[PDB]
Formats: sequence, structure tokens, C-alpha cells
Amino acid sequence: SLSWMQTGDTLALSGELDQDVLLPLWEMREEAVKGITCIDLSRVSRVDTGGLALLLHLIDLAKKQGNNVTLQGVNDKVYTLAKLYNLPADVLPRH
Amino acid sequence: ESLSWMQTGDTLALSGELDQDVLLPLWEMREEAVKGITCIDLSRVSRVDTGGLALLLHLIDLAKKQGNNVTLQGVNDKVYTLAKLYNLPADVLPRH
Amino acid sequence: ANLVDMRDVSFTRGNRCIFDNISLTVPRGKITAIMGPSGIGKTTLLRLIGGQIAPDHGEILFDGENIPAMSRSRLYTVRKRMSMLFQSGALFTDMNVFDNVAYPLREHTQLPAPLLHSTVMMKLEAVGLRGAAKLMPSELSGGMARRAALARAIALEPDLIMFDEPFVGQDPITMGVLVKLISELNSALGVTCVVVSHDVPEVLSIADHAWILADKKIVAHGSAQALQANPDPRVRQFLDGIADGPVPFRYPAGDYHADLLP
Amino acid sequence: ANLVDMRDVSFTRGNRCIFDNISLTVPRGKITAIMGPSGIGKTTLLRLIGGQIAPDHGEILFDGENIPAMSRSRLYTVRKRMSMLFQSGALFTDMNVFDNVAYPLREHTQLPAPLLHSTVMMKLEAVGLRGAAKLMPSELSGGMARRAALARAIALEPDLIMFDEPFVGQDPITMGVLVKLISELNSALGVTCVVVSHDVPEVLSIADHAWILADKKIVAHGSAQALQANPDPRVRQFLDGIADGPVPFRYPAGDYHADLLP
Amino acid sequence: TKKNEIWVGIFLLAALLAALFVCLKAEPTYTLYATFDNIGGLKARSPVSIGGVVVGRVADITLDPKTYLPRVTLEIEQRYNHIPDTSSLSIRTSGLLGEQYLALNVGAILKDGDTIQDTKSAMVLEDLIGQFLY
Amino acid sequence: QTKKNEIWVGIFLLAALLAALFVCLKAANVPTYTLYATFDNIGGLKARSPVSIGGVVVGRVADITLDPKTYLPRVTLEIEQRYNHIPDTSSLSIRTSGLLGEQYLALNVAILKDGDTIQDTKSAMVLEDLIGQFLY
Amino acid sequence: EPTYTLYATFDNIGGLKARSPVSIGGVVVGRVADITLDPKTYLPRVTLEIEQRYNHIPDTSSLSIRTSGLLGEQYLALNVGFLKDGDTIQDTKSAMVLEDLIGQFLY
Amino acid sequence: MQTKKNEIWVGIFLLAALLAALFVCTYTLYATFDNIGGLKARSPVSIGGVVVGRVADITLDPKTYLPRVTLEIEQRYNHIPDTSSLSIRTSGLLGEQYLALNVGFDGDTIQDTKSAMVLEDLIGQFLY
Amino acid sequence: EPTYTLYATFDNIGGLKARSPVSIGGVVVGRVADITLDPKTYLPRVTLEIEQRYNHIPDTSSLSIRTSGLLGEQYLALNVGKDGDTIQDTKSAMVLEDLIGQFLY
Amino acid sequence: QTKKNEIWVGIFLLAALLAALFVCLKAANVTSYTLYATFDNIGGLKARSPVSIGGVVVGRVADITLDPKTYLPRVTLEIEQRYNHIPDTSSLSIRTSGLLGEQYLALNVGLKDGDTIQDTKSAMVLEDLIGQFLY
Amino acid sequence: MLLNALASLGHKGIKTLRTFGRAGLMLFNALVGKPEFRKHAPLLVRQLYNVGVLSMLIIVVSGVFIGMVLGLQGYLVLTTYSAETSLGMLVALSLLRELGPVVAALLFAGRAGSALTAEIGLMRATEQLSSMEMMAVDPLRRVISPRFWAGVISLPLLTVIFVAVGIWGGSLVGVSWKGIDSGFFWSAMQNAVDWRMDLVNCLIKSVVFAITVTWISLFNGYDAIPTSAGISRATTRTVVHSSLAVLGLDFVLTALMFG
Amino acid sequence: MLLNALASLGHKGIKTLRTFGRAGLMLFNALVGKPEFRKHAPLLVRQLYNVGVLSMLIIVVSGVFIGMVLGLQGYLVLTTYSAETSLGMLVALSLLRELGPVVAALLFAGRAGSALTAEIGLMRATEQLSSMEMMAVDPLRRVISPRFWAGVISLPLLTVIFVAVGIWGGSLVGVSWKGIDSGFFWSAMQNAVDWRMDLVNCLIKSVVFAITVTWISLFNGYDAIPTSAGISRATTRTVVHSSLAVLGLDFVLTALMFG
Ligand SMILES: Nc1ncnc2c1ncn2[C@@H]1O[C@H](COP(=O)(O)OP(=O)(O)O)[C@@H](O)[C@H]1O
Ligand SMILES: Nc1ncnc2c1ncn2[C@@H]1O[C@H](COP(=O)(O)OP(=O)(O)O)[C@@H](O)[C@H]1O
Ligand SMILES: [Mg+2]
Ligand SMILES: [Mg+2]
Repeated sequence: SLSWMQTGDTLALSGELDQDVLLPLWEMREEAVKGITCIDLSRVSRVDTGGLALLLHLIDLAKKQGNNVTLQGVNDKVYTLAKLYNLPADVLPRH
Repeated sequence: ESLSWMQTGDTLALSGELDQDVLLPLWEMREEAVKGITCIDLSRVSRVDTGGLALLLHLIDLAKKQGNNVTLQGVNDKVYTLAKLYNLPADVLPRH
Repeated sequence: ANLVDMRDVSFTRGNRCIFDNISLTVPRGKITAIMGPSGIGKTTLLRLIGGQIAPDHGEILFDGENIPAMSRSRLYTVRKRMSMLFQSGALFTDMNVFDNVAYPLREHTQLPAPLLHSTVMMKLEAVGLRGAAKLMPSELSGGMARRAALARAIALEPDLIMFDEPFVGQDPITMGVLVKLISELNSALGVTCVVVSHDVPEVLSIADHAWILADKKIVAHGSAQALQANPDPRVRQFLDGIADGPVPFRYPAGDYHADLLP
Repeated sequence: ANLVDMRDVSFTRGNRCIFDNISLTVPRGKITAIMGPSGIGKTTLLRLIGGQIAPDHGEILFDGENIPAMSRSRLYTVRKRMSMLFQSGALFTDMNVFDNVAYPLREHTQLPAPLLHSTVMMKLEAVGLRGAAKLMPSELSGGMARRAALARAIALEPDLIMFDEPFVGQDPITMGVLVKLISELNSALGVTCVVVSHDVPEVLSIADHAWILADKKIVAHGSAQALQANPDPRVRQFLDGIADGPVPFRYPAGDYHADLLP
Repeated sequence: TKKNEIWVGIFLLAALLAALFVCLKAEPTYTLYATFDNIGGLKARSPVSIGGVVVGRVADITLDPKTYLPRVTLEIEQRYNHIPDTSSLSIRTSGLLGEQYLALNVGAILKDGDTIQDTKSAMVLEDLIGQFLY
Repeated sequence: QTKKNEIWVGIFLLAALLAALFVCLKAANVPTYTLYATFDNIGGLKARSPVSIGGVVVGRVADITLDPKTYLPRVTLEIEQRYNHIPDTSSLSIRTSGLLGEQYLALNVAILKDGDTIQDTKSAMVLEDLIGQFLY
Repeated sequence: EPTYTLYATFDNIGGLKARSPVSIGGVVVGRVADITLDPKTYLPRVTLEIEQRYNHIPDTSSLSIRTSGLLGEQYLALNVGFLKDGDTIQDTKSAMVLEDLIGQFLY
Repeated sequence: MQTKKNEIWVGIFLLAALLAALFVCTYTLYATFDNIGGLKARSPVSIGGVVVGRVADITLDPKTYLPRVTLEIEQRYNHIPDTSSLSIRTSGLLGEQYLALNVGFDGDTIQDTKSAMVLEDLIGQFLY
Repeated sequence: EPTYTLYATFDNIGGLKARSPVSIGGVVVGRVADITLDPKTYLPRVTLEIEQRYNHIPDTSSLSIRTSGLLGEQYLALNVGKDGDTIQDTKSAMVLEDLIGQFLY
Repeated sequence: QTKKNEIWVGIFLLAALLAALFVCLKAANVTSYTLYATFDNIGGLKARSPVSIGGVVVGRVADITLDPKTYLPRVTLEIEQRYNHIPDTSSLSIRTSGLLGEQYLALNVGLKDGDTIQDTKSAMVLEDLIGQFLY
Repeated sequence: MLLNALASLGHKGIKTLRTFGRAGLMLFNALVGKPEFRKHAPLLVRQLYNVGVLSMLIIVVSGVFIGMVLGLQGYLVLTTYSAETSLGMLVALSLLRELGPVVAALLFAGRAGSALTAEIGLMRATEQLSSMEMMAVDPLRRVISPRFWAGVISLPLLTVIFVAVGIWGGSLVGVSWKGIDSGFFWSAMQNAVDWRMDLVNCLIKSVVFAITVTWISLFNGYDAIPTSAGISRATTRTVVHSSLAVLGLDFVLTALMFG
Repeated sequence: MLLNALASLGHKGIKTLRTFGRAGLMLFNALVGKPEFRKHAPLLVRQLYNVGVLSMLIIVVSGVFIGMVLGLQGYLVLTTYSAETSLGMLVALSLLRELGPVVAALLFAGRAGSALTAEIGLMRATEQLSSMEMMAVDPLRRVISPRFWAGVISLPLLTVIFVAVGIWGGSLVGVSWKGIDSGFFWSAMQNAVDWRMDLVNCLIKSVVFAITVTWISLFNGYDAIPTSAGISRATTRTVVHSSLAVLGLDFVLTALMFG
């Protein structure tokens, strides 16, 4: 499953990033990000490409308020997928 | 571009050129062409082709039954170059 | 840590047979190269792995129960982890190329319309077909059909990417393209890849386990570098292509003296 | 001492050209190797030499009069000297294999019935098909169709044998068969050979003149040994398989920022 | 999977021929006998009627080699069993131009094999003209 | 095209129903108490025989009833509910349509209600009794 | 061309069908719309259709149902003697049947 | 022999030869009656059983209501007297009716005629 | 079927055609082989084919033509009162155009 | 092959010749001087009508024509030259094959080329046949 | 035989019997699943584009040709009996009984029967059948049963438009060209059977012909060798096998409910 | 619409005007050379093997299925007029005039019409059409003229066998199953029409159908796209174009010498 928790302005994800868990976090994702300054997560096992769309869909509706979102604490698996599909550096931290 | 032949005893010297154009006056006349001819020499041909090499083996089956041996000398190197291309085993060419 | 093991599967036809006591193993993290000339099975061995046809006696295990002797509903859930491609191009001509890559992950998993567009478009950059996502698939190039089938091959969870005879006849501007796609998918995901290309210089430079076999019997089960030097005139014919050797090269039916005299 | 002198032709069919200011020469005694990727003209160049299709405005000769627009009766007498083969195999399946090789010399020259059997059975040893004279050609192997087309191609007296795409996809057991058959016919008959196989780990070892071209314009007209080392990033994509180079390799989309968001 | 696709093909072929076996149908009956002198224009499978309703059919009509008289083999179905021996047969014509049909006029019990003595033959057109004009 | 096929299929389905109403309304045919009527001679009546009064058809015949003792057939007719004023003095006969046509019921016109048996009937005459009575 | 309707009451119409031709002296002058019935007398009330080319037809026209051929259907014969929108012809003659004519000839 | 323009004009010449095969596929008199029976248009008239012509149309009289028919006689036969009677006869037993001019001893009328007799009142007149 | 031939002479055969069913008592016993004529008096001399099961036929038999159809079809009926015999007691057919002249006059 | 197909077209050509003789010899009939007469009522006669003497077919007719002076239907008929012993005293009668059939010339026995047979019998029409039954 | 002359039962006799079993399992494994009304609703409209409306090109031009050849041939031998008023008995009656669903089913095996055999054959040569089978979805309920359920809905709807164009086409030679009747042709069919055994027999034999035509054409495409020569032999076999399925099955139906 | 809605004459109208003449240009270049009687003698017999006897299996079994279904339907309405002895007026006249060379000619396009376009298309797919024109002679007068000279004698050798199997098959139900007559069946066809105006029309309407059927099957196989998709389009189009060549050309043949 996929779980969501704010803990201030972090928006930590504790549930497993699967391909059938993007259905509950789709109608409430507009109110999910509220002034998040640093995305941090350490309780996932693997990352799928079908679940990789949420990390790219959280950038456009959060940058229009006038605040930047930093992305740290992730594994190197998302950076090997960054070069695999040539993800742009304007929406990626490139670490 | 004609095919002529001159016996001159025991030579059967083909004076004309050997090709695939005309072969009829030498086909059915092969029963009287070689009877006991023991040597074959030719030095006036231009080139040999794939249709003319069948005639060199056609003069062996009716020549060995009469009780004589036929050798082949004086020919060019083109019949020996095509000897390995068709894998002609024996009683076809002297390989000299 | 093997994935699929084949234990002496024959698949005997109506008059002849294809395999005679073969032994095949696939390791985790390596590239399995199944090579061989015409006369043995190349594309009919992988159809026994998926389970589309019924084989002869023998056991083939995809790390668990038997594949071709299980139920129907269970077989559809284990075969989705392979998602192989095809040689001629497994692309539907009735729909667009945007729906050809999307056709697996539309009917398998549940994605809404803004979420589905963000998953099928990002998969086309690894094969280089993102700009070619709004044209008709009626016309392609010589190597563009294999890139579109590979972009939809990894839409699901990949475990056994069986490359169904890639780059068997192609131009050298894509020969260094598709063999790079073997190395990219095997290294980034860590999944296994099975290539059945028989061209000796290209597949042996990226594979670690070569399987040379002839006269419907397995003879070589070593690596890609330990099979070049061995004293037997059976596997050096396939590596170093020459005219004569184990082949008869004559097709004999006589003695070359009975014919052509009359 | 050329064979065919071709000049700048385009041959635009309805909207696009296949060539753009090409030039080629064929020497007597050497093997002309005309390569190229998929998209530019390889096979249709051989049809323009024979003159079956009507070309565009251009000056092409055959050491004498114009080829495609000379006459109707004398044109058939000059086109029979080529006697080329094809890729899939120009073998008539409605007749026997004994008649497919005996076809172009039955009515051309006057040969009796016992003499015809002595000249049609000798050529079958040159390609290794001596026993293939009394069975149906409906079934064959992957490389037996190219040898039977060569056994009927030497029935006439040729001066150029235009090999139409040999061993484009084959096992290395039979790919190594036709690499020596080019040299044995050149060292014995003394005629020219045109090979258009677009893979060079074995073509440059037997050929003497390579023709590498790109973006439908001729750029390389050197020998088989002086083309590997040259400072230009245009012909190096054909020699060794790499990812980047003069090829686009990615086909980029419009903006790469606002797409796949909704 | 060889024998699996063989045994199923026998079952579909036997089920297809089962509907085509019994098709020429569109009965423990007892046979009757009658001796006329001139039948007329009767044919095979002609229905016999008692009062307009069909009660059976005629199997065949064989000639006698001794008296040269026509013998018709008419049949009666499972009903119409209680009939006296004083009945009479008379060949009639259905309508004005239709085919002929045997008619039983209601007059022991006729069992399986009994014949009827009271018979009435047909009237030919050549006899009514010669009797009316002369 | 996923739009051009819808306007060509939809004009094809309406062509199947306009061809269906042309053979239904413009054809021969597109609340009926029954009576009992014994007979002596049927002749040529069959199922769905037209029952008529005054020449115009008024009803149909459902089935046929037979007697196991007197061997007298009983035609089960069906008069429509629009006519319920048939007297008891009216008889029933079986007439032929023209000269060579089919046979039909012709009623030559207490109130007859459902569950009654008509006793007065003189059906028809057969051709064998027509020539046999004229000559003899 | 605007056809006016009429009415006629008989006792036995015979073998009349729908769309039957009416005739004045052997020539067809119209058709028959429908055949109705009376719920109190049980008589065949058939309506007729006569075109506007002929209008001065008296009400004493003897309507006799004749047969079309010799063994087929029947038709109407408007035998004039010596009518408006919605009138009834008084002089009516019924048709015949074969079974009733042979009863008077025999007895 | 061109490729595209020489093959156009040969198509209409084969089509024009097909439509030409499917395209093509006297003085009058007057004679009135009382009961014409079942006669219609294109009815053959005769002079005693052999066809000599047909009829044009059938009309009526708008004041006295009797059938008056017209008929066509070919110009090869002209000597027809004024006492020629006209009866309505039938061809065979079930065939259609026709007109037969009984010859005795353009625009001319026939006085003596004979109307068609319907057999619905002949059997009634035979008994009554 | 083994049959034996006969002969009979009439005056007017009517509408009797080839392969006409001859009968006795309403049951067919054979067919008409051929219809011939006389070269001088022009009389229809028919031939008959009777099966071998019906042999007891006297010489006093009478032949008469009866109608079996309204399209001209007729049939012969052998009325009982070897090889190559001729029956003399015959009766000709009837014509509808001829029988109406006796009833009128 | 070049000999197996010769046998299959051999049995195919004779099967068409066997099927050809089944329709013009078994199904249909076998296919391999004039006279003059004047009638008064021919009825429904037409061309190619069979003439009969005794009850069998002996020939057909040439045409049906007329006369611009006498206005009587003159018919031209032809018969076989073997049947020329028919006497001149022979009434040509136009009868029908049964009740419903074609009108054929039914000649009875009681010639030269162009003999005008005067004694004839016209066809019967139904307008006076049912008139003489009543009157 | 007797030693080597028994190849018509051991080798040829087993070849005919084997293809009858594979067609039975293809129909049995495709008609047992529950069809989804919300998923197959944009699927059946696409299947009617190359079956229903694509076969309507030969109906609107040749449907008038069936009624025009019978109108001219119903005049050569009809004048001898003067039965011209019964033209509805010769045109309308002789069209819905055995001429309608036999000619229209024969033309269905050439336009729709030959295209449905080649469409499965080209996808097996390009290997599009097993690509669906690989992921999860059986092809018997994805590319077979929409092509099977559209055949039993097209041919009953193609024959009801075929009987109307020939009846109207019979009037072009019945009341327009010949001019023998004006209203007697439309009233001659009014005395026939409307709905007892005439129009219902035009429906029970058309939906049987819709089964036996679409069963062989879908099986010959499924049992085709995926070469260039295999898709050409299957397109020639689906016409000769359906010709014996229309003319061979017609003999057993005229002996049922037809007197 | 007017600025861009004129594509039916500027682009589509020129496309239909090009296919009608390319079949006329190829046959004009194939009927001008003198045929050799000593060279084409083992050539014409090979073309009669894949056309003549390979189309005979749909005649020996389906030929009785045309005459028997009319024998059952020659009893429903024929008994009302008492014309059971006149069965030859519907079983002999309606099997060669409007039914003989119109069903066998349509069945010619299913077996021996659809395989001819597959023959030239498979050789062009295997590069055999261009392999012949460069060696000796163009194949317009080598492989097409035996396909055309054996194509003109194909229906007069199949129509005479088709009219006799319907007579023999129709007599198996008229005098055997029904049992109404034994000599009236064969004598009713003798008083019918004969060799004057119909059997001389059968030999001239069957050869005009053999030209127009073989004109399209030899054109779609010679003029096609040399790929796996072009051979499937030629087999589907040779039936609907020949269906308009026999069912669209019999209307103008019935309007000739038929009153
Ligand atoms: N269904 C089949 N029908 C006929 N032959 C078959 C079939 N399946 C396999 N074969 C034969 O078995 C051999 C196995 O070769 P394979 O590796 O399948 O070739 P490819 O890789 O080209 O498909 C082939 O040569 C083929 O002829
Ligand atoms: N006659 C033609 N019809 C259609 N396309 C053609 C024709 N001739 C050439 N082309 C196109 O031109 C291109 C030239 O490629 P080419 O080198 O001829 O390919 P190949 O070597 O496989 O024949 C091809 O992709 C082909 O699609
Ligand atoms: Mg393969
Ligand atoms: Mg090529």
C-alpha cells in the first residue's frame, strides 16, 4: 500500500511505491503539497516507472505559488532512471 | 565464330573455335570422329566455356570400349583451372 | 538464484524431433545467449517458457510450479512478467503508435488519463521514439519496429525479456543501437535478458554465457570467452565461418559418374 | 576499362528522390562493393543498370549506345549477358529443380537432349547441389536458395554477376560459404562481381572497392583498405556500430517541458 | 494435445449426423384389404379419409395374377378401430379437380388382416357420356 | 475513422427496419370466444380456415375435434368479440371459394355465448354423391 | 380526382377481396376501400370509390356482384338505371354461390 | 501507345457499344358497346380470327354512360362495309378476350356491335 | 423386364403419345413402345408391351382409349371379355369437336 | 508433371462430351413440299405449328398470311414428301391438344406442290359455343 | 492394392478428422466467458466497419440486378396462359424463399468471408496473435468473438435489405418497363403467406448461414501457415468450403416445413 | 464545397480511370505474337491442371444441389394448377438460360478465379516477374498468355457439364423421391425449345463471361504492391469486381434475342 504523512512541511511517504497504489493518492494530491520545502522518504523498497509519474506531477502545481521544492534522501535508483529516460534538470534535483 | 575439325591421322585437331553457338555437326558425328585415336592435340582455339567441357568427357565411353587409351596434351590452362570447379574425379582429364 | 530451468524437453514433431536431452540454465544478472544454425530450435524453445504450446515429456520450471501443466487463470498472472517482443514487429496497424506502446499498461493496471500519459511517453526516450508518438505506424524504418516493441516490453514488471531474434538483418547504423539496449536494460534494472541472435561478433561482446549446439544436441555450456579455444571440430565451425567441416557441402545422392554420361 | 559508366541520376518516383548526384565506376577484374543503410538506394541501382524500369534524365552507358532507350529486339540480346540473381531466390516453384537450372539455356542455344544433361549436372558441384536434381524445390534451407540461383546464373556467358543482397540474414555456417565463391569465380572466369551486403567484417577482406554513401549522396570512392582511417564523422557510423554520430538516434519532440503533464 | 482434439471431433460429427438421421418423417397400424374392378387415378401414399378428416394412408396397390382384379392395401391409424363389417368403400375426388382419395362409408370388427366385401369403383368419363346420349 | 463509420452504420440499421415494415403493414396480415360445431363432411378444411358471414371473413379455426364413436368431426371456430348477437335459428355450412379455390365456413345468418354447440348444420355435398344422385 | 365515398348494404358479398375494381359497363371507374359490417343486422356494408369524371349517377342503380373471370374473384357492376358525398345506394342485389343454385335445380 | 492518356478513349467506346444493344428492346375507327367485359389496353382486333391490329385506349360517354372503344386497322385492308358486326370473343378457354370484325356483304363509326356476355346471369336465365 | 409384343389397329388415336401407360382395372401393366401408321389407308397400328406375369389374355378382349389428362394425355385400358398377334376388337377414341355435333343436330 | 496432367484433362474432355449428349439426345428430341389452304377462323395459330395426320407429327407450317381482296386467312403448310398419298378430299381441321393446349392442324384421311385444299374446318370460339347451349 | 494403397485412411483420413476437432475447441473456448457490455461497446462498432457497411457496396448495385433478370424471364412463357396479373407470385414469392439468403450468403463469402480469413492470416505472419496471448489476454475473446458475433448480426440484416431491393427492382420491369400492371403486381403478393412459413423461413436459414460461413472463415485464418503462401491458400479454401455450406445445407431445409 | 471538395475527380477520378486501361494495355501486348504449336503444347496442359480439374470438386457434389432444390420447389405452387406432368418447363429451361452460366461463372471466381491473382502475386513477392524479363523475354507473352488462352476455354467446358448434372440430379427427386411419372419427365423436354435461339446463345454468353472474369484476375495479380499486404488486397478485390462482371453483364445479355 501507499501511506502519506506531512510531519510539518516534508510530505513523507512511508508506503511501498507500487503500480496499483496511485488510485487513492490521485484526488487528494492537489491538497497534499502545502508549502513543502524538502521531500524526504526512507521507508520504500523499490521504485517503478508507473509510480514515477507522481514525483514529476508534484512539481508543476507546487512551483506556481512561488516556492521551490528540494528532493533529497532518495536512493540512486531514481538517478539511474533519470539518465534512462533523460529526465530534465529543471524538475529534477540532479544529485 | 565457327567450329571446324581436322583429324590428320591420330590427332583430331580442332582448328575452329569452341563455343556454345554451333554444336550440331560435331554431336551426331562423334561415332565416326574417334575410333582408335590415342592422342588429342589442339592449339588454335580461343577460349572454352561450360557447354564445351561436356564434349571432352563424351569421347571417353566409346573410345575405351574399342581397346585404346586416349591422352590429352597441348591444351590451355583454362580446362585445368575449371577442373577443380566441377570436381571431375577420373577418366575425364589427364590433370597435366 | 536461477530463474528458468529446462530439464531434457524434446518437443517431438510428427515425424522428426527438435531437441534431444538438452540442459539450459539462466543466471540472475547475466545475459543468456542461445546460438545455433538452422536445424535446431531457436524461437520454439522460448514458446515453451511462456506456455503457448504443449511440449513433450520433461520439466520446465519458472522458479516454482510447472508452466505448461497449470491452470488457466494462474498462467495469465505468471506470463505477464515476461512481456517479450517479436522479430517482425508486434505492432497493431489499426491503432496509432501512441496506443501501441500503451496497449499493455492500459488493460493490466489502472491509471487515470493524466497519469497514463505520463507513463507511456517517458518510456519512449530510452528507445528514442518520443517525437514519434503521434504518427501512423503503417510506415517505419528497418530498425524502428524493434524499438517500439521494446518500449512496450518494459511497461509491466520485467523478469524475462526474451529478445525474439533481434538485428538478424540490419544496417550498421542500428547495430550499435539495439545491442546497447541489451546492456541498458540488463544493468539499470538488474533483470535477466535472453538473446537468440546467431551473429557471432555482436552478441558475444555483451553476453557472459554462450550456448553453442548443433546436430540437435547440446555441446557447449561455457562462458563467452572460454569457448573460443577448445580442441574439437564441432564448435569452431559456428564461431569461425568457413565452407567445409562438419557439413557435407555436396548433398550426395550418387557417385558423379552415373549422371551426365547420357 | 570500365563496365558500366553511370552519371548523376535521381529517379524521383512521385515526390522524393532516391539518389542525388551519384557517380560510380566498375573495374574489370575487381569486386565492386556498394553498401548503404536502409533509406538510400541499393537494390534499385542494379535495376537501373539493366534498364528494366524507365529512369530519369541522365547519361548512363554500357561502353557504347544508351541502355534503356536503344531498341526492343537488340535490348534483349544485351540484357541476357548480365543474368543476375535475387535475394529471396528466383526459383519457379511450379516446376522441378532440374528445370530451374536448365531454364535460361534450353531455348537460347541449340543443344540436344543427351548434351543438355551433361552441362546442367556439372554446375551443381560448383555450389554443392549435385543431389538436388530430382526433388521438388518447395522445401529448402536458409542458404540453399542462393546456391541454386547461382547454378543457373552461370548458364550463359556473363561479364558481370550482380549479387542481389546475399546472406543478409543467415547462419555463419553458410555465410562463410559465399565468401570464397566470389574469389573462385574471379580467379577462374575473370569477370566482375557486385556484392551489396551491408555488413563489413568479411566483405572488405575479399573486395577491393568499397562505396560508402550517406544522405543519398556519394562521399566515399576509395579502396577496401584506405577507408577505415579518415577524419570525418560521416562514414564511421557504417564501419563500427556506435550509438551517436551523424544519425539522429533520438527523434526529439517539440518542447520537452509541458508535454506528458496532462 | 494430439488425442484431445481427436475425441472431440467424433462427438461433434455424431451430434451433427444425429439430427440428419431421423428427418424423413414429415406407428403400430393394422393393414386392410379391398378388391375393386377399376381404381382410376390413385397413386402411392394416398391418404384415406372417413368423413373429410384424414385417418391414414395407402401403402401400395398390387394386382392379382388369377382374377386380374386390382387389390389396394389401405391402412388405418391408431384410432378408428370400432367399425362394423357392413361398411363400404367408394373412391371419391377431392374437390373439383384435385387428386383422388379413398373414402370409407360408415355402415364384427375389422381386425389386422380382414378384408371388406362391399366396394364401389370409380366412374370413367367415357361411360357417363355413352349412357346419357344413348 | 471512428466517426465516419457511425453515420454509415446508423443509416444502415434504419434501412433494415423500413424494409421490415414494408413486408408487415403492406402485406396480408399484421378477444375471440369459441364455439362447438359438429359436422359430417369436411372436404378440404385445414388449420386457420377462414370463418365468414355474408361472404366477408369474420373468424378463424383453431383446431379440430373428432368423435371416437360416431366418427363425426367437430370444427372449433373462433368468432371475434365485436359480434355477440347470433340467434339460434342460424345454421352453418361449408362452401367453396369460387370453383377451384379453398374451402371456408359460411354461416347463413337464445343468444349464442361461449360454451355452446351448434346443432343445425348442413355442410356441403361431395362430387361422388352429385353424379350418383343425378343419374340414378 | 378527389374521390368521393359512398355506401352499399348487401346480404351476401361472395368472394370479394380488398382493392376490388368497380365497373360501369365493363370499364373500371374506381376501386374499393374496405369492407365493413353492421353489429346489429350482420350485413356486409362495403364502401365504393368513384372518380369525379362522372357524377350524375342516380340512386336507383342496381348493384349486382359479378365474377371477374369464370372461376376466380368477383367485382362490382354499377348498372345505371334512370349520388353525392356520403350517400347509400338503395337498389342492391346480392351475389350467388354454387351450393345454393344447385339446390333449386335439384328440388 | 501512351500510359495514361491513350487508355481513356477506349473505355467509352466499349461502353457506347453496350448501351446501343439495350436501347431498342394505320387508320383508327370508333365502336361503342354496352358491356365490354374484361378488355383492357393493347388488345388485338381481328377480322375473323387473325390479328390485324390493336386498340389505342378505352373511354366513356359523359352523358349516357356507355362504353365506347377505339381500334386500329392497318391500311392494307380497306374494303370494310358499314354492316360489319363486331363481337367480343375469347381466345381458347382461359385466355384473354379480343375483338373480331364479322365482315358482311378513318373516323367511321360501327353501328351493329355485340357486347360481352358474362356467365353470372346466363345460368340464372337458364332456370328462371 | 421380359415382355412380349402385340399389335392393334384403331381409327383415331386421339392424343396418345409415346410411352403411354397401358392398364387393366386401373393398374399399369406396361408402356407403349411405338406409334405407327399404315402406308395406304393411314390407320394407327399401335404396339403393346405386356409383362410376363399377365399371360391369360383371351382373343375377345376390347381396347378403348380413355382420357387421363386435360393436356391431351390419354391411356389404354385392356378390357377382358401369344407372340406376334393382332387384336381385332378395338374401339377408337373420342374427339370433343366431333361428339358435340351429334348432341346439337 | 508433364504426363499426370495429361490424364486428368483426358477424362475431363470426355466427361464434357458425355454431358453434351445427355441434353440434346435423351432430354430433348433427336436433332441432326408445301401446300395451300384457306380458313375462316384460325383462332390462336402461329408460326412453327405442327401439322398432324392420324395423330402424329409430320411437319410444321411456313407462315400465316392474309388476302387484301377476299380477307380470308390463308395458311401455308408443308409436309414430308413420303406422305403424299393423302387424298384431296381431306378436311383440314384446327383442333387443340386436349382441353388446354396449343392449336394444331388435325387432318383426317378420306398431293401436288401448291394444291389449294378447299374443304376446311375452322376453329371453334367460345362466344357462340355457350350461346348455342342456351339458345 | 492393400499394403501401401491405404493412404486415404491412415494419412489422408486423419487429416480431415483433425481439422474438425480444432474448430470445435475454438468455438467452445470463446463462448463460455461473460461478455462485458461496457468494454465491448466501442469494439463492436469497429467490427461492423469491415463486415457490415464494407459489404454493402455489392448490394446496392447488384441487388437491382436480381429483380431485373426475373422480370424479363417472367414474360417469355407467361403469355401462353395469360397469367400476367400474378407477377407477385413469380417475383416476390420466388425471392424471399430460396433466392434471397442464398445469393447474399454466397456474396458474403467473397467480400466478408475472404477478408476475415486474410485478416487473421496477415496477423499470424507478423505474429500479432501470440503477442496478446503473451501478456494476459486470450485471443479467442479479443479478436475472434467480436468477429464471430458480428457475422450472426450482419447476414440477417443483409438479407432483409436484399429482399426489398429485388422487390423494388422487380417493379422496374414489372410495372415500369413492361407495363402489364399498375396495381395488380402489388396486390398479387397480398394473397400469399405473410408471416406463417415464408418470412420466418427467411430468418431461420439466414442465421444458420451466418454461422456456417463465419465459422470456416475464422478457422481457416486461425489454421493458416504464417508464410506468404499460407495466407493465399486459406483465402481460396474459405470460398469453396462455404460454397458447400450454402448449397449443401439448402437440401436438408426444403424437406422441413415445406410440405 | 468547391475549393477542396473536388477530390473525386481530380484525385479519385483519375485513379479509377487508370485501372480500367492497364488491363487493356497488357492484354493488347499479349495477343499480337504468333503462338508456337510445338512449344506451347506441354504448356497449355499445365495451365489446365490448376484451373480445369482443380475447380471440378465444386461441380460433382454441388451440381446436384442446384437441381434438387428446384425439384422440391416444383411441387408447392405447381400442384395448384395440376401441371405435375409439365415439370420439364421449369427444370430444363431454367437451368441453362438464366441459371447455368451465372452460378458456375460466379463459382469460377472462387476456386479458379481467386487463385490466378494469387499465382502472379506470389511470384512477384518472390521476385519472379522481374527475373524473367531480363533473361529472354518479358513475361506478358510467356506466363500470362497460357493463363489467358486456357482462361477463354474454361466456362464452355464447365457449363455443359453443369447443365447435365442438374438434369440428372433433378431427376433423382422428381421420378424417384416424389414418384409421379416415369416417361412424362423426359418427353416434356422434347416439345420445349431446341437448337434455334437458346443453346446457340449459351455458347456465346459463356465465352463473353470467360473474358471479363479472366481480365480482372490476371490484372490484379500483375498490377499489385509487392508485399505481404498487397496480395491480401488483390484476393479480396478479384471477387467483388468479378461479381459485377457476371451479375452486372447478364442484364444486357437477357435484353438480346429474347423478345
Ligand atoms: N507448426 C509447424 N509446422 C511446420 N514446421 C514446423 C512447425 N513448427 C516448427 N517447425 C519446423 O521446426 C524447425 C524449427 O526451427 P525454428 O528454430 O522454429 O526456426 P525459426 O527460428 O525460423 O522459427 C523449423 O525449421 C520448422 O520448419
Ligand atoms: N516501385 C516502387 N514502389 C514503391 N516504393 C518504392 C518503389 N521503388 C522504390 N521504392 C521505395 O524507395 C526506397 C528505396 O530503398 P531501396 O534501397 O530500393 O530498398 P531495397 O534495397 O530493400 O530494395 C524503398 O524504401 C522503397 O520503399
Ligand atoms: Mg523464427
Ligand atoms: Mg532490397
